[PDB]
Order: sequence, then C-alpha cells, then structure tokens
Amino acid sequence: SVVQLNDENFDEVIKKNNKVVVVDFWAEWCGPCRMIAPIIEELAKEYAGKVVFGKLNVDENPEIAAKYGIMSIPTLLFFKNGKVVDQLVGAMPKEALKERIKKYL
Repeated sequence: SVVQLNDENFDEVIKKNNKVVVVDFWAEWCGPCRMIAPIIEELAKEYAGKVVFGKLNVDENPEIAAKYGIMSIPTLLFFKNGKVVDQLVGAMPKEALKERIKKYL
C-alpha cells in the first residue's frame, strides 16, 4: 500500500503519529527510480502498519521537492513525527532501505 502524494495530503502523511514515513522522490523517466520501485512495494507489504511509504513525483510536485532541498533523484527521505530523520540518496538494494527503516522503529 504505497500512497500517492501531492500538495493535498503530503503533510497529513508525513505527520502520522508513531509511524516511520518514507517518501520516494521519483519521476517516470528516471531509470534508477524505476529500479527501486518494486523494492519499495515489497517493503511496504512487509512493514504494513508500521511504516508508511509515499511516492512524490517531482515533475508533478516540484515545489515539494524544492522545499525539502531534493538535489538529486532517486532520494528517499525518512520522517518521524513530521520531521526528517534520515535520507538515502541513489539506487540502493533492498537491504540498505530495510536497515534504514529499522533504525527508526
């Protein structure tokens, strides 16, 4: 259950109480982003209920990428209680994303 993010729900999703929230900044044309898309879907199932995964398309929501100073995609930002706690820049394997999630559980 990955959530599609935009101006309407971004703040609602990242402020979810007692969740780790992972936001994937991506675009349709971005090869490395496509590579990690299925990894994110798999982890969203494994951690359903504990971790929320949101997708932020930077072509559609450039203001949001700007706000968080996203200089490169793919970038995954991790939030806890509405604040950025970590980030993973680049196209990493499942284990790297999994360990970064577990750090915040």
